[PDB]
Amino acid sequence: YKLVLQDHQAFRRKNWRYLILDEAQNIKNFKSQRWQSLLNFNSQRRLL
DNA sequence: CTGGAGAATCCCGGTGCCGAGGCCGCTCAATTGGTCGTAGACAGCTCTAGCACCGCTTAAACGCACGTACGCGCTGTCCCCCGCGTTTTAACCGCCAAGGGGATTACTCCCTAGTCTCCAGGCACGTGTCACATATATACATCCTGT
Repeated sequence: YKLVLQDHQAFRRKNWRYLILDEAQNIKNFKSQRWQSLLNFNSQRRLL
């Protein structure tokens, strides 16, 4: 997260098949800049 | 002066993010219509500067000549910033309480301030002198001359 948060420009425009997030508690709230950064990530399937 | 690498740009096509534009709906602020004292414009009148000289005086600008001193280039070499790689660190998070701190809106109200008088005293103007600058008698005062 300390990385994808600010490099989302390169990852957002990608055709991910499975999106996996370990320790999803970092996305506990939608006011933390990660929930937003990771929300619109183009992916087919999502796993928390 | 080329190669020969080697990074750096930099085309160029791609793709969502989000500001730019547009549309809707009221509010308010510019228009309309009309009345009403000024602003200032314009037509004189005055007389103050502004301009235009002219002469005499001489400071000053000026050209020249003539060094010296400062300017520029050169040189040497020697410090202190540049380039770049590593360790450090501060700047971003995210967290976890529970509520206010303060611009913003609004309504009475009421002191303060405009407006508009009439005055009269205090400050622009005319005039009286006094401090500094100016130009001239003067009582000796230094060469010149009869003697």
